[PDB]
Amino acid sequence: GIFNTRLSRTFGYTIKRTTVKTPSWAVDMMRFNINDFLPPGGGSNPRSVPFEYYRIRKVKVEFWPCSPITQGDRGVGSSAVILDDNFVTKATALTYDPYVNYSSRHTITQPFSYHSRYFTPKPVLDSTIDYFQPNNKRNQLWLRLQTAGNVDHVGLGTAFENSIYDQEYNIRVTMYVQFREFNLKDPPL
Amino acid sequence: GIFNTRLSRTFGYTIKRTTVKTPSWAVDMMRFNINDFLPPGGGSNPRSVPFEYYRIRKVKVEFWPCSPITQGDRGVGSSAVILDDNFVTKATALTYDPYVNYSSRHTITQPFSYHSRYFTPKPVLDSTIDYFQPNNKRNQLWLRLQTAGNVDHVGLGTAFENSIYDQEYNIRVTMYVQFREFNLKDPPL
Amino acid sequence: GIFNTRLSRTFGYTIKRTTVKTPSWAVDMMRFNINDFLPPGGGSNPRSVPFEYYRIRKVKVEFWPCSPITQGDRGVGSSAVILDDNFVTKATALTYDPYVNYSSRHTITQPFSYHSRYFTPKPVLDSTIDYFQPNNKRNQLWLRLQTAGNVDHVGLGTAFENSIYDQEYNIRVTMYVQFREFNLKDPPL
Amino acid sequence: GIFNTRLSRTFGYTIKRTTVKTPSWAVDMMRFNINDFLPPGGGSNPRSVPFEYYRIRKVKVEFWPCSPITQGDRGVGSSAVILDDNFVTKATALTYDPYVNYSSRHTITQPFSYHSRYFTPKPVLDSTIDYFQPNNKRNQLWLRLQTAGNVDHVGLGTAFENSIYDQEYNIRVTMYVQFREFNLKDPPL
Amino acid sequence: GIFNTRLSRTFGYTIKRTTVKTPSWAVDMMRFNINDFLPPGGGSNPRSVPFEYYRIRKVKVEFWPCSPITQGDRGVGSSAVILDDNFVTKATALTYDPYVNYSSRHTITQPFSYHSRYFTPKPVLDSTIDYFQPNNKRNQLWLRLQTAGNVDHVGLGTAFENSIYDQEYNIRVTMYVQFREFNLKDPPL
Amino acid sequence: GIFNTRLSRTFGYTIKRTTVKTPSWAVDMMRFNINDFLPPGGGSNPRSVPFEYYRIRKVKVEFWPCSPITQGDRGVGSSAVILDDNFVTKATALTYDPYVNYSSRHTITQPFSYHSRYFTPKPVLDSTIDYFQPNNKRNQLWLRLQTAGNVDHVGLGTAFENSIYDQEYNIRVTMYVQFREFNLKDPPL
Repeated sequence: GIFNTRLSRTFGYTIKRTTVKTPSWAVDMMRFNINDFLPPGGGSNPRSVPFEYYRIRKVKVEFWPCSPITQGDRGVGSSAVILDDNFVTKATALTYDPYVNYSSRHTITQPFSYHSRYFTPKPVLDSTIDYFQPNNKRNQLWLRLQTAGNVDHVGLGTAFENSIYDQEYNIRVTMYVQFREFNLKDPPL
Repeated sequence: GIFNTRLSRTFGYTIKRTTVKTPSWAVDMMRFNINDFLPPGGGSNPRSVPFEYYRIRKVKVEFWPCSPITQGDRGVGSSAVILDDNFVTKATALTYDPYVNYSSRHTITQPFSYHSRYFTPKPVLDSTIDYFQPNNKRNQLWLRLQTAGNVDHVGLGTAFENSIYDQEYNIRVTMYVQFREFNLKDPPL
Repeated sequence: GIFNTRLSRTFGYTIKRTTVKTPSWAVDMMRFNINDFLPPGGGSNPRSVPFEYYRIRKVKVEFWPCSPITQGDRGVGSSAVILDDNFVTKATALTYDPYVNYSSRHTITQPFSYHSRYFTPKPVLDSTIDYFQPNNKRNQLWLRLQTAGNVDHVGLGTAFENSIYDQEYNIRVTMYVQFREFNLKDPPL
Repeated sequence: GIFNTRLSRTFGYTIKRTTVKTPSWAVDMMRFNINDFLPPGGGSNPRSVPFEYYRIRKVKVEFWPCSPITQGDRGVGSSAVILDDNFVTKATALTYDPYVNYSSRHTITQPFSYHSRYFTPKPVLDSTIDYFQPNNKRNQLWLRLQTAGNVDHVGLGTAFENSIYDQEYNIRVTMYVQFREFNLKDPPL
Repeated sequence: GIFNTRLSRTFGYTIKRTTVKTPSWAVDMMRFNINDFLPPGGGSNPRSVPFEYYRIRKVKVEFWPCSPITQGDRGVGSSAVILDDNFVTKATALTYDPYVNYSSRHTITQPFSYHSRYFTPKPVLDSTIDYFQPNNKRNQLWLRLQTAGNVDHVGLGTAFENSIYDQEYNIRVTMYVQFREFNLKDPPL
Repeated sequence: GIFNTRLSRTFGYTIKRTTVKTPSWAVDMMRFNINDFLPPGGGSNPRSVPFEYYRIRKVKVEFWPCSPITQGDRGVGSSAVILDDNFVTKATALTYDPYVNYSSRHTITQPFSYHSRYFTPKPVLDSTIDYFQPNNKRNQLWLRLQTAGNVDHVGLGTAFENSIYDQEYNIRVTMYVQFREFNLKDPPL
C-alpha cells in the first residue's frame, strides 16, 4: 500500500559576525530525522500517518535568506553531500573552505541569495562501518516507522564565509517519503 | 493529494428465535459513518488519517454466518439498497418480506450462508428532502472529514426470516474511501 | 428500476377586468408539486405509483383559452422561466411587463390564443441560498417520493395584459417524471 | 405504455410424515393468481400498480428447503407443468409418482435441496374446454387487471416422496408481468 | 443569456511586528463574497449588473507588497486553498507554519515579493456538513444573485512569518464570474 | 467588452374615428431613444446596465392589435423607414397615403392584423444636414451612453387609414443593442 507524499519543516540558522579580517569560513552539519517531520499520533495508532514502513526518496534543503539585498561584505561558500555521518568538524572561523573541492560542491552566494540542494539521503545503519547503498529506486531499503526512535538520515554539510554583519537564514527542509502497509487500527468507542 | 484506501469494521447481529409458526420476517436497517472506521488522532492532527476531505466510493457489507451447516429451519430473506434514510420500519415478526420486490433485492439464504453486497452509498445531506446524486466518479461530492461530527451514509436494509433457533452473524463492513489534501501538522518538540 | 411516465393536472386562471385606461399587466407565479399530480395510495403502499425515488425531467404548461375569437381589447404578455422561488411580486395592474426583457421570455398573445412552455424545472432545496443544477440528464438529483411532504418545484412566471373583459384560461400542467426502485409491498389477505 | 416488472410472494408447504414403509408420493397442485401478488390500491385507483391490462410472461417457483443437510430418509420426486387446470388428484400416500413420465418433469431431490422451475403459465379462460395458446411473446393475450376477480393462472404440479420426518419448504413464487395503458387518476384534494 | 466578466476589489493587510526571537507565523483567513464586488443597483433593478443567476468560475488573489526591496528580516510563508470554511485558527505568533504540508501550498517569499493564487472557489451551502463540488465547468451550480444576502465563497488561508518590521500588503481580489438570465426592468418615466 | 442584449418597451397608439366619408389617412412618426428602454441606475453607476458605449443594431416595431376580428370598415396603410428626422407632417385626415410609393413601404392591413418592421435605425448627429451611415456592422459608430441626454434614433413613419370605429394598438418596440467597456464602480460600504 504505497503512498508517496511530502513533509516539510522550517527552522533557523545564523552565522554570527566576526572581527577577523581574513576570509574565514563557518562549518556546520545537517542531519535529517523523520521525528521532526512526523509527529506522534494518538491512541492505538502511534504515529499520525498510519503506515508501517518508510523510505526517504529525496530531500530538498532550501536556504531562504533573511538579509536585505543591500547588505555588503558578501562572500562565497560551499554545500556538499555527506552520506556517512563523518562531517568536517564544526568550526567558527576556519582558514579555508573544506567543502570546496568536493565533487558534490555547489557554490553558496552570500548573504541575500537562495540556495537549494536536492539529493537522496542515506540512513545511518552502522556508524562504525558507515556503509550505504547507491541510488536505486527499486532496491532501496524499507525502514520501520518507529514510535519515538527513528534513525537519523544524513547528507548535507555547509561552509559559510563569515562577515562583519550577522547572516541569518530560514532553512526549509522538505522530505519526499514513500510509505507502505497502511495499518490503521479502529477500536470501538 | 489523492489517497485511495480501505477501512474495515466488524460487529454482530442476531435474529432471535420466535415461537410463531407462520413465516415472518425480521426487518432492520444499516447506516455507515466514518467515525466508526476512522478513530480520532492525537495532537494538532484531529484524525488518525491526515487528510481534509473524503468521499466514500464503495461499501462491502459481508454477513459472515455464525451458525453450523447442520442447522435446520432454514429460510430465505432479502437485502436491498436504500439511499435515502427512509427504511421500512424495524419489525420483529412481519408477515411478509418488504424488500422482496425491490429492484436492488438480493436473496439471503439463511442461516449458514454468506451474503455480500457491494454498492456505492450516498450521504444524508438533507433528511427532509432526501436528495442524492447518481453514480459518477468524476462528479461525486467531497465532504469534509470532521473531528467528531461526520455525516451518516446510508444504503442497506435487510429482512431475515425468523426461526426456532437463534441466527447470529458477524457483519464486516469495508468502506473504500478517497481522501484529498494531505494536511499533516508538525509542531516542534 | 426506471419508469418514465407522464402525469397531468388541470385548473383555472382568470385575469379580472379593470376600468384602468393605461396598459397595465397582471403578474402571477406558478409552482409545481408532485402531490397535486400523484394521489396518496392505500395500505402498505403510501403512494399510488409504487416507487421510492423520482426526478422531474420536464414540464409542459399549456394555457388553453376560454375566450371566443371575437373578443376584443386584445393584448400582449410574457411568460418567463424562474428556477429559484423569487418571483416578481404578484400585482393586479402593474405599469409595465417585468418579464419582457428576460432571456426566457415568450410572448403571450391574448385572449384567445394558445401558449405552451416546455422546460426543465428545479427543486427548492434551500430557499435561503436558492441554488440549482444546470440541465444534465445523467447528473440530475433523485429526490424521495415522500408520503405527504414533497418539495415544490419551480419555473414559471407570467404577466398578462389586463382588459375590459375577463380573460379566463384552463391551465393543463403535464410533468414528465422518472421513477426508480419499484417498492411494492404485498402483505397477505 | 408498457412496464415490465417483477412481483413476488412467499408461503409454506409441508409434507407430513408417514409410518408407511413403502415408497409413496404426496401429490399437490399449484395455481397462480395476481391478487396474491398485487394488493388493492386506494381511492380512484382500484389497484396499487396503476395500469389497465396485464399478461404474465413467466413464473419462477422456488422450493427453498427448511430441513437440515443431515436429514435422512431422502427421496426423489417430480415437478411437471400443467397448463390446463386438470391436475392429478391430491393424494397423501400414492403408490407411484404420476408426474415422472411427463415431458416437463424435473427431478426433485429431497429434503434439503433447492428446486426451481421457470416457465410460462396460461390463464383459465374456459375450464370446460381448457384451451390455451402456445408460447408467443407477440401474440400473447392481454387480460384486464380486475379489481377483485382476476383469473387464475396455472402451470405446476408436484409429487414429493414421503418420509419418516416432516419435510417443510418455503415456496417463493415470482411472476414476471407486463402491464399496459397507465391509467392513473388524479382528483383534487 | 451568458455574460462572463471580471470584478475586482482592493484592500489592505498588515502583519504587525513582534519582539519574539523565534520563527513564528501569523495565520489568517480569506473569504470571498459578491456583495463586496457588486454594489446595489437602483430602482426596480436591485443590483448594478442586471442578471438573475451567477456562479464564480475563478478568483485571483494578488498580494501586492508595500515594503521596500531593502527591508531585512525576510521570511518564508505559505498560502493554501481551503474550500470548506474550516480554517486553521487565527494566530498572531504560532510556532510553526500549518499550511506548509498542504497539497495546495505555495511558498510566500516575504516581505517585498509578489504572490498570486488562481483557483476555483466553492460556496458555503451547508457549514455543518461542508460539502462541495469538484471542478466541472459544465456541472457547476448556479446561485441566485440576491439583493443583500449572498453566500460566502471560500478558498484561501495564509501563514506569514513575523518580523521586527511591519509587513504591509495591498490585496487585490479579482473574481471571474458568469451570469445568466438578463432581467432588466424598464418602467416608464 | 462586448455584450449584445435586447431591450423592450410597450405603449399605446390610437387612430380616432372620423365621420369623413372619403378614404383619408392618419400620419404619425416614431422615434427611438435609449432612455425609454434603459432606466437610470443608482449610486456611482449612473445607468442600470454598467457600460460606457453603445450602438443600436436593430429595432423591431410590433403593432399588436387591440381590435376584434369582427370589426368592419377595414382599411390599408403603409409603414416606411425614415432615417433622417424629416417625416411627413402629422395629419389627422390626409387625402392620400404619403408613404405608399416609398421603397421601404410595407402594407398595413387594418384593424385586426399584426404588423412588424425590422430594420437598422440611425442616430440624429446633425439635424441640419441629416447625414447617416450605410449599414455596416464593422464600421457602425459607437455612441456614449449618457446619463440623461442620449440622442434620438429615428427610422419609422406610418400612415393608417381612418375608420368609423376607433383603431387601437399596443406597440412593442424591441431594440437590439451592443455595449462596450464594462465600467462598474465598486466603492466600499
